[PDB]
Amino acid sequence: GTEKTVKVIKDGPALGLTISDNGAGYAFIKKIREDSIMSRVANVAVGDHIAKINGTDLNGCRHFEVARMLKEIPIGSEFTMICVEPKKSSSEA
Repeated sequence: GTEKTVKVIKDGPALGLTISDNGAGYAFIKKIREDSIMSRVANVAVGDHIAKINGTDLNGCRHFEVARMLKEIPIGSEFTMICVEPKKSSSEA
């Protein structure tokens, strides 16, 4: 449930994301391509749910709708995204 605000420059036509969904909830990041725009984004990771793009609420949206919104961003443009991490195990030391 950790929300993260992302600000990205879309310098080419491909961000490096593969986005999926399980039929409900938020779409999520299934893959981030090595050496891509999104691989270089400090606070985004495989498994993150995409909650908003440019302030637009994407709850309930399918992977093709979320990907369409990213693909429609003009090249050269900056954009924001709110990603939410799933609750996964960790260890303290």
